[PDB]
Amino acid sequence: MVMEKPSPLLVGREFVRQYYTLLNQAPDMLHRFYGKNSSYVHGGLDSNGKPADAVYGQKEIHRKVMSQNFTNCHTKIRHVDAHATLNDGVVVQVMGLLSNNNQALRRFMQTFVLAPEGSVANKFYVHNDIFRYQDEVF
Amino acid sequence: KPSPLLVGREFVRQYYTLLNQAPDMLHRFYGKNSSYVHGGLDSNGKPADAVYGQKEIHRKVMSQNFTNCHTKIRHVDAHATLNDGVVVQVMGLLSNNNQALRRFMQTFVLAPEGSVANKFYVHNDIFRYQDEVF
Amino acid sequence: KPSPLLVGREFVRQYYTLLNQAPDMLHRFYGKNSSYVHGGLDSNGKPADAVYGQKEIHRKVMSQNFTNCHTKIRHVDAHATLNDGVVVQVMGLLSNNNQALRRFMQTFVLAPEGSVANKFYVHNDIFRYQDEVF
Amino acid sequence: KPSPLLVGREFVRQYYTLLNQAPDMLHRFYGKNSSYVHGGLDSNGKPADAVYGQKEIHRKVMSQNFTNCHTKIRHVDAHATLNDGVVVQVMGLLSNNNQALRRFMQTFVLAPEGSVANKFYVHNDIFRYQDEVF
Amino acid sequence: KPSPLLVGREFVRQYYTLLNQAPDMLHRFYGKNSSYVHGGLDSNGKPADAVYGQKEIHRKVMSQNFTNCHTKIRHVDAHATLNDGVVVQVMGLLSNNNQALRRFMQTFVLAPEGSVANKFYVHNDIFRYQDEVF
Amino acid sequence: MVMEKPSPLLVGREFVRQYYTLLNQAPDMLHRFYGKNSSYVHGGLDSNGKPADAVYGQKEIHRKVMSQNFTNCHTKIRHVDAHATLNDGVVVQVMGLLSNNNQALRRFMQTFVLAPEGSVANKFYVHNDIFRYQDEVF
Amino acid sequence: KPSPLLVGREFVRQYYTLLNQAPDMLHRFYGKNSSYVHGGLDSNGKPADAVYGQKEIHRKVMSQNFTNCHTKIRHVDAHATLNDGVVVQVMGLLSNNNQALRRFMQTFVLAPEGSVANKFYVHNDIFRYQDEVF
Amino acid sequence: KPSPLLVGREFVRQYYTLLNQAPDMLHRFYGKNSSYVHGGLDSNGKPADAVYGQKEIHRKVMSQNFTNCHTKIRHVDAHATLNDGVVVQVMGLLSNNNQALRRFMQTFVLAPEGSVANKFYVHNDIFRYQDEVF
Amino acid sequence: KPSPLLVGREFVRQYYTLLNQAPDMLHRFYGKNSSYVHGGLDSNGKPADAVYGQKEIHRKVMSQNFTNCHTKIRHVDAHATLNDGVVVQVMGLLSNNNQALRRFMQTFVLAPEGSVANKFYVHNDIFRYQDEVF
Amino acid sequence: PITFGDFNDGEIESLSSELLTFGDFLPGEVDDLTDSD
Amino acid sequence: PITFGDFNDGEIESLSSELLTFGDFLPGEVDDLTDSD
Amino acid sequence: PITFGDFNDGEIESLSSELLTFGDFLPGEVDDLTDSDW
Repeated sequence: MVMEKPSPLLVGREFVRQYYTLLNQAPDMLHRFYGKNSSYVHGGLDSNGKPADAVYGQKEIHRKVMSQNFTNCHTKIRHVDAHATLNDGVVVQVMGLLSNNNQALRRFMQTFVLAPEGSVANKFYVHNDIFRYQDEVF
Repeated sequence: KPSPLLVGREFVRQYYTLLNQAPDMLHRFYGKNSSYVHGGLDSNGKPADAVYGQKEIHRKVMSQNFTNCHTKIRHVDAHATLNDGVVVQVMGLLSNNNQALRRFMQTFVLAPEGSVANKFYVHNDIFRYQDEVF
Repeated sequence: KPSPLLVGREFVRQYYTLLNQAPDMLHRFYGKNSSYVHGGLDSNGKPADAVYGQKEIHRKVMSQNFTNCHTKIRHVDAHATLNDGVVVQVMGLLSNNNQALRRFMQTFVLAPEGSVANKFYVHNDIFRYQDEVF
Repeated sequence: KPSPLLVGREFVRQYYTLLNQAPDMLHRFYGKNSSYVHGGLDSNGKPADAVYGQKEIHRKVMSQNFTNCHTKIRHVDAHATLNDGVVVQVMGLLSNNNQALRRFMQTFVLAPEGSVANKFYVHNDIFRYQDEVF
Repeated sequence: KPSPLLVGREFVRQYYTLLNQAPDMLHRFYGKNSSYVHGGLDSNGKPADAVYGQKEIHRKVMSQNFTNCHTKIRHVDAHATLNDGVVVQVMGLLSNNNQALRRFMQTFVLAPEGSVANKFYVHNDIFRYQDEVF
Repeated sequence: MVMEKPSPLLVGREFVRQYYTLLNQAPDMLHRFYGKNSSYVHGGLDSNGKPADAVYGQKEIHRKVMSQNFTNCHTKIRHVDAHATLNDGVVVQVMGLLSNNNQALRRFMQTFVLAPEGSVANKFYVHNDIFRYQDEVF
Repeated sequence: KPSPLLVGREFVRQYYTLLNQAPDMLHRFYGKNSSYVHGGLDSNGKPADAVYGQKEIHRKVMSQNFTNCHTKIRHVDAHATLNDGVVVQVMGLLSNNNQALRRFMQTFVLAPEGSVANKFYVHNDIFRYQDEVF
Repeated sequence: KPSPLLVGREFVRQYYTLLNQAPDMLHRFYGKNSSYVHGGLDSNGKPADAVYGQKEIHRKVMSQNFTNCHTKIRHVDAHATLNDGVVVQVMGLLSNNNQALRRFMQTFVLAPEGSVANKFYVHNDIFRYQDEVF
Repeated sequence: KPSPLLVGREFVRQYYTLLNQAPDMLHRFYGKNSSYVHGGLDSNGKPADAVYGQKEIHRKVMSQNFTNCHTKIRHVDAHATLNDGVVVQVMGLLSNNNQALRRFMQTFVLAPEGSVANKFYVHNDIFRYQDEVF
Repeated sequence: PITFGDFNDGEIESLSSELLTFGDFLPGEVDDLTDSD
Repeated sequence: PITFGDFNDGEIESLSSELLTFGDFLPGEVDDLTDSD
Repeated sequence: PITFGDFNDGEIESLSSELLTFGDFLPGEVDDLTDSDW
């Protein structure tokens, strides 16, 4: 009955579950997860051969997220490992499979950094998101 | 103010050079309140609890016993985080004890020391292989 | 007509492989009005109430958050039960998200279907950990 | 129609009372078509196979020769099953001949007689000591 | 007098099907004075010690506890040896617990049982992965 | 000072060392290792795509060795595992690298079976040899 | 008359050489009235009683199935006794079938026949593995 | 001038990698009139003799039969010594042919070639296991 | 020119005699430029760094405060080195203050004085207790 | 009738029942789902 | 002068000695043998 | 001339003196062809 507060591991696992369920169902609402100074890169590839750079905000990450069509995405998580970091933040490492538009499942590797909003207790926003398919890099 | 990408590249090259060269002094990259989770070390080898502090980090690294761990870094991504911190996630191929080349991900969260400018220490170090999952 | 041991062993293999690979597809193992505990504990520190109906079983299965749920089968015992059912007692170890392996027991009651022969739907699925009670 | 939880609890109490008060009449709990295994090992190390039939069950009980067996039922969970049957999963400690307690996992399957109300017979009995298989 | 190639193919298909299906009954293939050596389990897992007899062979096989071990046979070479024995050397991809496919060599030396014609038992069984050596 | 008899592990290791040292230095003399009923395959590949068949004698072992024309071979044994078998014989499993004429190091897998001649104690001959490159199999 | 120390040392090396290479011919060392015990155990756990007579000694030796016994002799102490006989005290390690070495304690007493010079036979042989009686 | 700590560490890394990969090329580490005691107990029960010259060093190295020799360096200590030499004491674990890891030490005395910069040849190489002595 | 084996053996005996008989004058075995380490641990757990200079060696010995050091020298191996110098490698057990024995590993480097015939001084001293590092 | 150990012809071939299905899964649909994924 | 932990500028660079050779092996020849076969 | 049992003297070393060889090679025959280089 002792309420306590969520551990970093449980927080990270809950965030992974919430993030990928929302992405699979309503990708357009994904932009609500991030913040004003939230850096985001999601398996990009520019017209040069090197991985794409990262966005550093809200409007432009929403624009990127619309740029990727992100329809009927199926995700299969093989590894979520979370730990505590500076300012009660949680650093999360995720590995698994992702498939967009019902294509073949491709191996993805990702790193989240969640930070507290401060004013509201037990509220976290995605300060950092680093996602790469290990097929356009390996 | 150094660039987050620049500091990420510098740290990755320095950390892996030291790891290949002198694994004993690997703990010098960390400090107090530094989380170190790396691979799996148990009777079954699956569960490996993270250790905290320079003493425990050095003990864990020595228990691992990296011997000529050749690393071929394929991708480094470094970004900004809280307290003007730097988070660096790296993709590469790691082969220790002259074994097979294996894929891995290492994610560091680096915190500034605060005393000296352009000084950082490994606050969080999460390592994972590719064969251990999937 | 196959052996009850045959049916139990094959179901154990299929269930504990599909649990690791695609846990979201487990709901297709059960049928209408099937009991599925697997809670272990609840908010009041008590064995969770059974959830009935494929929708409820799927919801609870998704809530459990099985990621790379490894299973270490120590023993599987299958016996014939009423209405050409099969009762399977599976004991072993389970590790979710590559955590520490915990001892577990599971009781399966698989009822057949008068329509399709050699087809079984899990009428009862009871799961418990050893540590949560001892 | 009493609740399956109460049915299973009452049966567990009566069975573990007769395990030591009077093991001679333990076979009266089992029906003609009934499976029984109580955690045996053979020369090769595989757990002993179940026996069938009330008389074979009685003979196996006598071979086990329970002498003042002491029980501590850590957990019991009963649920509904085919033909209003009940499946009971019990976890606890059993000590034979006043010796050290041993952890055990058990599954009972009780099927109604169909002759008189609220009467059950042990269709299935699966008992397993933890240390023997784990 | 069955062909050595024929008996090698029959044994390889039978052994791997049983291994994928019923790991518990794997010991049945062996007998007395039979040497079984595999990947090996220890504090570190490096020292792979041979075990003899059905008792130890079953214990070691259950300790390795193959679960849905999928085997894709790439090559089989069967030849004649002393006492009209058959020596089998097998290449394939073995994926245990739904891990990745890993190359391996399994070398069997089969001896005739003597009493029943066209009956063989695994006298020597040497298993060696690829990644752990190279 | 107790003389004793060599263990199967030591016998197999010594045989592997002798086999590959002789082969690297004087391949033409390798024919002496075998016996009248010595089945032998060595990384064969006929003009069909399937691995070659076996040879079971001295004269054909000789001509076969001259057929593969071993010159200045560089072998690197990575694993040798020996065990006792029927009639005091020893079954040996070998894995490693083999390069002929200074070509690329090829992954090789081999199985020897050594049997006692009988007349002179502690004397063996290679009853069985199964050698295959992983490249021509995998 | 040679030194009893040398006599005992040479007998020790010859005896273990024959115990390893040709255990069938070990009986030739023993004589009509000789005692043998080689660290056996019975059901009750008392060490096996010694046997007598060359033929019964040979039978027991063969039943012991000495297969490629590897022995390291830590200490030999030979001294004079009755009728120019020699008592030999041996401490060492012995392993059959290439298992792990087991520490052993041994006492020989050899007696000259009186027919030809410098000829001895094993009057008594007492052998005990340390881990079985300590 | 490189620090002795650096020269010793580099030599340890190169030596214990080349020992694993290409043992036949170890003979080129040494030079004329160099001592190489690597070995153990001889027939006369004495420390292995020193082999001098690349001819005897290579012959002894090939006699040792270093197959897949795995090394875990517990500690490396380097100290400057006479004639601007380096003395390195390396303690750790060694396993030949993937066998059990045994504790060992090695003492290297490295002398610098007469007319070249940063070039060392091992003048002395003394190796000892722990079990062979204690 | 006495043999290096005898030189090293005599020095070992004298050094371990003065280690307990009179540790006050142990500093006399070293010169102006001598390295000394005797198995120490720091706060971080790395082995203690060696010291240099005769006076610093004397200080370190006094800090170690050897009181009646009982030493059992299991193995000594002395061999030639640069300009008639000798390298000694010693393994054994050492216990100070009449406490429990501890396994130890040591390397001495003795360089001739060049002014007095058959004069040696400890250029280098490396001592490591097994428990602290392994 | 070439069997091995304490086996006769019939046991493991019947112990490998490919026709057995559970739930609504089509025969082998679960297997394929696990393989190559 | 961007360093990490406690290092100053370049002690690790000094500890990385690429010009050091042992025996007659050419600089980096050993690394070549161990990495590329 | 110390002897034990009914064994002839020296026949013990005769039986246990055979060295481990291979093929039809004499003892150590393979080595000298091998040891023709550095």
